[PDB]
Amino acid sequence: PEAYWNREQEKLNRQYNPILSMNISHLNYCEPDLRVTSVVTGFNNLPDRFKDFLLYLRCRNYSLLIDQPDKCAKKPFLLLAIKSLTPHFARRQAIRESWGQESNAGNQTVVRVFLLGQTPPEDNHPDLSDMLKFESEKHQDILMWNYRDTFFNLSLKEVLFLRWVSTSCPDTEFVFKGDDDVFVNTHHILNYLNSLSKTKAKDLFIGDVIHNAGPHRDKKLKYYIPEVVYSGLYPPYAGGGGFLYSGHLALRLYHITDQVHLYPIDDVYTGMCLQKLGLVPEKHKGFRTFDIEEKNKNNICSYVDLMLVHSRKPQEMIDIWSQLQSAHLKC
Ligand SMILES: *[C@@H]1O[C@H](CO)[C@@H](O[C@@H]2O[C@H](CO)[C@@H](O[C@@H]3O[C@H](CO[C@H]4O[C@H](CO)[C@@H](O)[C@H](O)[C@@H]4O)[C@@H](O)[C@H](O[C@H]4O[C@H](CO)[C@@H](O)[C@H](O)[C@@H]4O)[C@@H]3O)[C@H](O)[C@H]2NC(C)=O)[C@H](O)[C@H]1NC(C)=O
Ligand SMILES: CC(=O)N[C@H]1[C@@H](OP(=O)(O)OP(=O)(O)OC[C@H]2O[C@@H](n3ccc(=O)[nH]c3=O)[C@H](O)[C@@H]2O)O[C@H](CO)[C@@H](O)[C@@H]1O
Ligand SMILES: *[C@@H]1O[C@H](CO)[C@@H](O)[C@H](O)[C@H]1NC(C)=O
Ligand SMILES: [Cl-]
Ligand SMILES: [Mg+2]
Ligand SMILES: [Mg+2]
Repeated sequence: PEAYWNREQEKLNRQYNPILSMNISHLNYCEPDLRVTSVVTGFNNLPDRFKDFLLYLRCRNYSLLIDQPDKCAKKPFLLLAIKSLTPHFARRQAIRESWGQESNAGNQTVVRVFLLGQTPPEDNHPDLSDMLKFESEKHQDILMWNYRDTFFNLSLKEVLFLRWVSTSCPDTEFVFKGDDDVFVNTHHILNYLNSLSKTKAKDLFIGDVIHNAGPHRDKKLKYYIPEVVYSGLYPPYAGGGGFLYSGHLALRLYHITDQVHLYPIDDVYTGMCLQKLGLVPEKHKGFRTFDIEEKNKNNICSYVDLMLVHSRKPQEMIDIWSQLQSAHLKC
């Protein structure tokens, strides 16, 4: 293949599969990979996010600057992992007070971590480090790694989080991973998990699954991908707004990430890893990555049988959660 990602991924396959038989690491090489500037046609005219992505593609051994090593001291039933950016204090606090509160009903432990990278001064971010330290010491739910938190590094956020699950939470029965702008019906998720056989729970992966998609080639769009970078269709994948999977599958996914090069779209990368495990993510009608109908937004009963809705402001999560607590008396 002439697209760079497909070509490098093909070399990874030959390295991990002897059946294809007939030098720098791809995991901890953290100097700029200068070979790309001549191998990728038109490299110097690509947007800077693609330049950074290609140059540092082969580095993924980043360290935890803020950890919660005992977050899973009690074996969790459901681990909530929410991707967030440093300045999103209102979003995280609204999630703590509403659908992301830690609980222990029925001795089914629900624990919560927020997943952050760094917002460094070199990239003109305001210094909010003291506020973040304050928030971490009070709420103890912040995991932070030492890489530039950007959209094109979100698949790195996924791999580093899966590494944390494998080292610090390998016994969690289920994992929900989602965004910090979605409302999640945590009560409905728990009822769904308790209705699953152990056979079905073992390789659980459900979400708003997209089939037969491909890279957008419109340079003006958010998910634009040049043809010199990737070619062909995307594997099936759940919309990143939120998906639900078992801890057992989380450990298998982490192991397989070594065999898949990082990709600028994080939920596509998780689909590539599922495909390499021989699994297909399962569409579930309760995942509304594109919101619900206008008139239904006002009726709390529209939320009783949903898993999540995208998107919702901090104030809206709290209002929906509060009304939802008495929805069994009204719907
Ligand atoms: C995902 O997250 C990772 C981890 O944070 C990011 O990786 C970092 O990327 C930055 C670039 O954004 C890297 O910083 C750059 O390093 C270049 C190479 O530095 C080496 O080589 C020079 C020259 O030999 C040495 O001087 C240097 O000490 C290193 O040995 C620098 O050349 C860059 O300089 C830039 O900034 C200066 C101003 O400070 C300008 O004047 C320059 O012209 C130039 O623009 C820059 O410092 C950094 O090394 C990466 N870190 C790691 C750990 O890999 C990814 O970028 C990020 N990916 C995405 C897509 O966001
Ligand atoms: C509903 C839905 O399908 N959302 C997906 C969409 O994001 P979307 O288009 O919804 O854009 P958002 O601003 O909501 O960001 C998505 C999520 O990633 C977090 N975030 C964003 C930027 C960043 O640098 N670091 C960070 O952690 C946000 O806090 C947020 O939780 O495309 C992203 C990939 O590009 C996916 O990861 C998102 O799951
Ligand atoms: C990753 O490991 C390599 C090899 O030991 C090392 O040179 C590099 O500095 C590491 N990267 C980070 C971000 O620690
Ligand atoms: Cl916010
Ligand atoms: Mg650059
Ligand atoms: Mg969003």
